[PDB]
Amino acid sequence: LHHALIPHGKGGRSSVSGIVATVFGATGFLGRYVVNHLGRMGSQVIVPYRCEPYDTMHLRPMGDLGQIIFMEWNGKDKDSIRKVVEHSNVVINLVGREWETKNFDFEDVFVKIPHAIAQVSKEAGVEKLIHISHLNADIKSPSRYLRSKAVGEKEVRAAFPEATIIKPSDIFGREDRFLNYFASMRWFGGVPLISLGKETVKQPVYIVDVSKGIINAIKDPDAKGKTFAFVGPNRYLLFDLVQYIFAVAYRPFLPYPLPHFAYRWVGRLFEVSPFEPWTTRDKVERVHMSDMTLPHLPGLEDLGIQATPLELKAIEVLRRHRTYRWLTSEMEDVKPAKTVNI
Amino acid sequence: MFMINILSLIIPILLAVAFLTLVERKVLGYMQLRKGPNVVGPYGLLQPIADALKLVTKEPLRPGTSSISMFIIAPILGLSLALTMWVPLPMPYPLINMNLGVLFMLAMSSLAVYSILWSGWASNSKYALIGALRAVAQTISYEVTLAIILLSVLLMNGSYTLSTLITTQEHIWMIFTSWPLAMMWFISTLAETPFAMFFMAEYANIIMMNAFTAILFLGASHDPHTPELYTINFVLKTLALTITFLWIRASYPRFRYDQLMHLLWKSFLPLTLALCMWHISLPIMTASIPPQS
Ligand SMILES: CCCCCCCCCCCCCCCCCC(=O)OC[C@H](COP(=O)([O-])OCC[N+](C)(C)C)OC(=O)CCCCCCCCCCCCCCCCC
Ligand SMILES: NC(=O)C1=CN([C@@H]2O[C@H](COP(=O)(O)OP(=O)(O)OC[C@H]3O[C@@H](n4cnc5c(N)ncnc54)[C@H](OP(=O)(O)O)[C@@H]3O)[C@@H](O)[C@H]2O)C=CC1
Repeated sequence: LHHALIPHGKGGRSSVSGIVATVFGATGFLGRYVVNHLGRMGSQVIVPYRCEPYDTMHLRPMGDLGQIIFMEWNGKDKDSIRKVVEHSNVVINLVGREWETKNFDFEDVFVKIPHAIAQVSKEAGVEKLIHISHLNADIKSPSRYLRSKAVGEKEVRAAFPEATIIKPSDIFGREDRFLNYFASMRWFGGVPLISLGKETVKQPVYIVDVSKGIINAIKDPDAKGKTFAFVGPNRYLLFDLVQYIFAVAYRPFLPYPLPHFAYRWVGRLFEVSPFEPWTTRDKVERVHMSDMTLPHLPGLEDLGIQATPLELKAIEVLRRHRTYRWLTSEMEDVKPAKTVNI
Repeated sequence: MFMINILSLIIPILLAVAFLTLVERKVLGYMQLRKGPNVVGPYGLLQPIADALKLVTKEPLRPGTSSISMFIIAPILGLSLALTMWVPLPMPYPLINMNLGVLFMLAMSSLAVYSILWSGWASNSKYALIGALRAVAQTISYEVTLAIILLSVLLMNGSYTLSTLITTQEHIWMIFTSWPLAMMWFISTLAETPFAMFFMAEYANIIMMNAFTAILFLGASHDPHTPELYTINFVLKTLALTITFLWIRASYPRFRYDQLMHLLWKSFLPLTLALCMWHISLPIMTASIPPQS
C-alpha cells in the first residue's frame, strides 16, 4: 500500500485508518451516518457536495481537522467526477432521489450517474466501489424506482467488475422517510392504505448496521465483485407497523382502506407542489410491494454485523413523533409487534 | 370607500409600529454615546425592512409540548386587539365616534392579558408559566389605577365620548387641572404594556397609550374648517410622549415584582382614590359640572 496509507492509531479521530473514502451524496439520510462512521476512525472523506455549504455544514464536526474535504461537483459533468476520485482508495456511491424531479428523471439518478462514476473512477485508478442498490428493486416493477435501480445496477457492476452492491431492504432511522412518513398520516386525514393493507410484508433494518456493513465491506477483502443484501432480523405485514408505530407514538390509530385507483391520482396530486412533494406516484405502490428473501445473497451476519430488531431501535426516532401526552413515556408500553418471521 | 379608510389606518399604523423601532434603537443608541442603526440604508431608514423580511423567512419553531390551537390564536387576538383600539381615537374625526369610547378602549385593552396568559400556558415551560403569571398579575393589578384615573379625569370632561375631550381641553391642556393624575396615569401606562407578532401587539399599545394620553391630558384646538392643525398637534404631542416613553426605558433599573405590587397597592392606589375624591366633588364644589350632551 502507499506509504502514507498504513493504518495507524487505535481508531481515534486523529488516527489514519487508511481508507480514503469519496462518499457521494453524503447530505442525505444515510450519507450522514456513513460519513460519521468513516470519520470515526480517521478516513479522509472527499465528498463532492453540490448544495449550499450550509446544508453540508453539519458534516463538519464528525472528523479530525483536515479530514472532511468538501469538493464542488456537478451531477451532469464527467470532469467533476474525475477530479474528486482522482486519488482515492475507495469510492462510495449513494446518489438517490426518492421523488421525481424535473431536472433529473428517475433513471438519471439511478442509471446514468451510478454508471457515470464507475468507469471514470476505474480510469482514475480506484481500488473499490460500494455503489448500493435497493433490494426490492425489480426490472418489471410498476414503480420507476425499482426498474431504474435494477438497470443501473448491472451497468455499474459490469463497468466495475469489483463493485460491491449493497441491497438495503428498508433503512429505518431518525429521518428514514418511513417511520416519520408513517407518522405523517396524522395531518393527512385517514391512513389511505389500500385494501386495509393486509397483503404486504416488509423487512426493515436499523440504519447504523448498514453503515457498519459499508465500513465492514470496505475493510473486508471479499466484498469485491460480490453482492450483499442488507435486511433486518424480523419482518412485518405493513398493517402491523402502521398500527405498531401509531401505538409506539401512542397516537390514535386510524386506518382506512382507501381504494388503489384513488391513491394513484392522489399521489401525483401531492406532487403538484413545486417544492419537495409529500408523496409520489413512484412510492404509492413501492410501499405496497413486499420484500423478497433471496438466500444466495450474503447478508449482515455473513459480513460480520448483527442486525438490531426494529422494536429496540425505535424509541430514538419515535420520540419526535409523540407529543407531550405521552412524551415522558419509555420503551415497552406498546405491544411487541408480531412478526411473521419468514 | 369606508373600507379604504380602514386600510388607510391599519397599514400606516402597522408601518408606524414598524418604523418607530429604528427611532428606539437610535434614541437608545445616541443616548449611550452610541449611533444606532446607520449602516443599512441612509441612517437606518431601511433597517426595519432589514429585519422584517428576515423574520418572515425564519422558520417558526414550535415547542413539542405546545398546544398549537392556543399557540396560534393568542397572537391572533394580540394583533387583533393592538390594531382595534386605534379605531375610536378622536384624531381629527374618529373612524368610530362611539358614545362610550373610553369604556370600549378600556375593556378591549384589558383583554390583552389573555394573549400573554395563553402564550405562557400554551408554551408549557417553567419559564413561560411563571413569566405569564408574573406578567398577568402585574397587568391585572394595574387597571384599577387605570380605571380610577380615567374615571376621575372624565368628571371634568363630561362623558366617555372621546370626541368630547377636545372641547373640554380647548382653552388649556387638561394636565394643568390634573397634573398629579398625569404622573399617576403615565407611570401606570408603562407597566401595563408568533414571536414575530408580539413585536407588533405590545408596540402599537405603546404608541396608542401615548396617543391616548395625548388626547386626554394635552389637547389641541380642532378648527372646524382646517383639520391639519389637529393632525400636526396630535402627532407632535404623541411623539414627544413616546420619546419620553423610551427616554425612561434606558434611564432606570427595572422594577422588581414585590416593589411592583407594593408601589401600586400601598403608594399608588390610596393616592389615586384621594384624587378621584378630589375630582368628584370639585365640579360640584365650583358648580362646574360639565354637559354630557
Ligand atoms: C389643592 C391640591 C389638590 C391636589 C393635591 C395632590 C397632592 C399633592 C401632590 C402629590 C404628589 C404628586 C402626585 C402623585 C405622584 C406620585 C406619588 C407617589 O406615590 O410617588 C412616590 C412613588 C413611590 O416612591 P417610593 O416607593 O420610593 O416611596 C413611596 C412611599 N413608601 C416608601 C411608604 C412606599 O414614586 C414612584 O413610584 C417612582 C416612579 C416610578 C416610575 C418610574 C418612572 C418615573 C418617570 C418620571 C418622569 C416622567 C414623569 C411623567 C409625568 C407625566 C407626563 C405626562
Ligand atoms: N428512504 C430512503 O432514503 C431509501 C434510500 N435508498 C437508497 O439508499 C441511498 C440513500 O442515500 P441518502 O443520502 O440517505 O438519500 P437522500 O435522498 O436522503 O439524500 C441523497 C443524497 O444524494 C444527493 N443526490 C441525489 N440525487 C442527486 C442528483 N441527481 N444529483 C446530485 N446529487 C444528488 C442529495 O443531494 P441533496 O441533499 O441536495 O438532495 C443527497 O446528498 C440512495 O441510493 C437511495 O436511493 C433505499 C431505500 C430507501
